[PDB]
Amino acid sequence: GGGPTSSEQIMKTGALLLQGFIQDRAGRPVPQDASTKKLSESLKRIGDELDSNMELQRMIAAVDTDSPREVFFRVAADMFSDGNFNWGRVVALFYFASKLVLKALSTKVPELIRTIMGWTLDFLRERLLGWIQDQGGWDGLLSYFGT
Amino acid sequence: GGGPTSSEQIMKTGALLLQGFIQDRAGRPVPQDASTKKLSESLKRIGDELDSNMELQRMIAAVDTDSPREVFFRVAADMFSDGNFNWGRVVALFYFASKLVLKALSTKVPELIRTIMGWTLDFLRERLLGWIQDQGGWDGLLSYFGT
Amino acid sequence: ASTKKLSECLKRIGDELDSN
Amino acid sequence: ASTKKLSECLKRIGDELDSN
Repeated sequence: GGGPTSSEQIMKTGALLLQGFIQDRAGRPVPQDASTKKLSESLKRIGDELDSNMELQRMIAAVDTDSPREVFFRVAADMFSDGNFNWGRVVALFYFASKLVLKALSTKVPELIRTIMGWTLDFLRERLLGWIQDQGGWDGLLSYFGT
Repeated sequence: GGGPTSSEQIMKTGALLLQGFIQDRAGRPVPQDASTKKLSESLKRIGDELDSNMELQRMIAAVDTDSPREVFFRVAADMFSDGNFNWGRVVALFYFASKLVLKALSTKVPELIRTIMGWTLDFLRERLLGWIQDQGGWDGLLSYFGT
Repeated sequence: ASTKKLSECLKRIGDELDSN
Repeated sequence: ASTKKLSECLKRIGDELDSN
């Protein structure tokens, strides 16, 4: 096999680190070796510090994420457009990738609540309404609760 | 207007209660009047007690939710197939609707992590890999962190 | 298949509730 | 439009980090 400098190892470890990092932040498990676990620890605590950077959250909050793929490539290109590289920017990019996951979920949610409310209210109208009327409507539920 | 027994009022209050209830459980705001707020309180605390019913969670966990619309109508029909109605079953149905939202989100997540990891790793290969090789790969990030 | 068992689980929760 | 400002925000976070 190749050592740490091979592109194959770079892609392999990159995926592990990236997956471990993102998943960690989303629950709020990926089997990995010791040095990779050590990097993941460093990653996790830095992520924690950025979660407390309140300006950044507002910064991340304001970008519209209806086209999240466009947003990612635009931010990434810009981060590295001056032709400089350093590990801090790479870290920052990872942090940003994990925030996109959460940001993206957050835009699905209202539509999901709407779809499910649709089912529930449809079922309620066609199947429970007659019975609910017999209770004198939702005030009957107040009685039930003893209010 | 109609009183509590009118179907129009039944549908109006039902939506408020349902929306308030589901949204409450998902953050872990819908303007509503006093008696409706009182019902929502009763709803919220009952929901809390069911969240602690550990058998129920396992029960909710085991159903496959790749077709969540099919699942909802099947559970709802069954809940009321014996031709009996009571407020407890209605409450149970609401609790179930809110769990579907969370359950449904949970199935989107891995695919979302996969899509975003795709972007990130693609960008990393084409734009950062050369520089990462110059550091001797990810071991350079260990150095950076002082490990 | 096992939607059946959560229905019953939710029916029995419903009735349990009315006892109070 | 304002992706521009989060990029800079993330660039400056990156550099801040290397100081340590």
